[PDB]
Amino acid sequence: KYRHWCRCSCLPDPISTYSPNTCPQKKVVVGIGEHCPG
Amino acid sequence: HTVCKSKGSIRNESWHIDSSEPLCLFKKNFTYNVSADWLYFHFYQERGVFYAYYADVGMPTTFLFSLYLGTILSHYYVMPLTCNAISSNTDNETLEY
Ligand SMILES: *[C@@H]1O[C@H](CO)[C@@H](O[C@@H]2O[C@H](CO)[C@@H](O)[C@H](O)[C@H]2NC(C)=O)[C@H](O)[C@H]1NC(C)=O
Ligand SMILES: *[C@@H]1O[C@H](CO)[C@@H](O)[C@H](O)[C@H]1NC(C)=O
Repeated sequence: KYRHWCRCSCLPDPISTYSPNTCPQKKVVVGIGEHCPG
Repeated sequence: HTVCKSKGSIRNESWHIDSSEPLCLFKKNFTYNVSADWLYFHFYQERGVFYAYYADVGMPTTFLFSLYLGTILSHYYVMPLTCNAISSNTDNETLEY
């Protein structure tokens, strides 16, 4: 799916955004031992 | 999609196209009872390790192998088997999964 101003995004990156509900990237924590997904 | 050997169709089995051998983590063959009526499989993941069970005779299952991936599997899919042996005009046989 595309990124949907009316079709804007987090703006800026999720590291310093203020709208986590609309930002597709969700901050997660590693569990019992895995790799950083992104 | 895939095609069955006996009474093949006009298509060819084509689900992946690789010019060279890609990186693999597990490649092993297994043998099962060909005269079995039903087969059962237990597939699941835990702590980044993929476990698999299989059984040819009887309802209870037995351990087959385990594989480490380090990632989290998300989706699964069953591709259609298209050939001229599972038709209605031929012998009455259907695919079940
Ligand atoms: C597991 O079994 C499959 C199928 O019997 C083997 O694939 C065959 O490999 C040979 C040698 O490369 C080919 O000549 C055949 O055409 C292949 N058959 C099919 C249906 O693709 C595969 O090599 C076996 N794996 C191991 C490790 O022995
Ligand atoms: C395979 O299955 C058939 C029918 O379920 C059974 O009679 C047979 O004992 C099983 N094992 C072998 C080695 O054929």
